[PDB]
Amino acid sequence: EKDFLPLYFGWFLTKKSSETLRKAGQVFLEELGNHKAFKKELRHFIEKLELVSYFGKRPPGVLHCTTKFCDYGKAAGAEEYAQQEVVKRSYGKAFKLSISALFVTPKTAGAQVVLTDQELQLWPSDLDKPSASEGLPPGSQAHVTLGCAADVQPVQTGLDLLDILQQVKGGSQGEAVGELPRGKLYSLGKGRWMLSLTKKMEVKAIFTGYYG
Ligand SMILES: Nc1ncnc2c1ncn2[C@@H]1O[C@H](CO)[C@@H](O)[C@H]1OP(=O)(O)O
Ligand SMILES: [Cl-]
Repeated sequence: EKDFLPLYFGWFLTKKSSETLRKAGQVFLEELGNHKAFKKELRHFIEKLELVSYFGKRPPGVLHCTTKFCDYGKAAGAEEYAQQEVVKRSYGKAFKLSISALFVTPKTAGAQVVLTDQELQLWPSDLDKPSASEGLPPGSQAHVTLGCAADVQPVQTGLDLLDILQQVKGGSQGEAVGELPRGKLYSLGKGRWMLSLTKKMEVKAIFTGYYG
């Protein structure tokens, strides 16, 4: 009989790295909601809005950077991803993930992950809406979800990041609207915001499979 697959594969941050990022994420949301530029534009996003409340679904376990959602084999391309030599070799192995930005949209809040070439070997080739189908390099939408609005799915986060990076690719980033302690704040319109970190945040994570 066939072995079924994980619910998903990905890099699971260590306890310390997950907590560090979770805290940084929450501080960004607090700082962003307090920011004059954010308060000004509040009409294109949805007394002040507490974004920690707004993103009212948060990952309950450790934070992670998903590679391939498999749904135990039920997802397209799951078996082909899982049988890869590099996935088997990397299973249980520790990696460093670099985070270059934090972002918010009306649907999601996340961290942008900039994968190394080694790590891109674990990035699936068969994603719906791959980076390449928008002229972005593969794995450009790698992320760690920090929170979701109530009616949103965690998947949305990668789509939101791709849309943000499409825009930044058009150079439509705009002058920074603010200088937060850990970087420059950009208003991308339509309720989309990016904090571009002065120093990339490195987190430690283990590549493996989650079954729930
Ligand atoms: N097509 C899909 N359907 C469900 N979850 C997906 C998915 N693609 C990626 N994921 C990720 O798999 C995990 C379980 O649902 C979530 O963390 C989720 O989003 P995330 O990577 O943005 O957090
Ligand atoms: Cl891709």
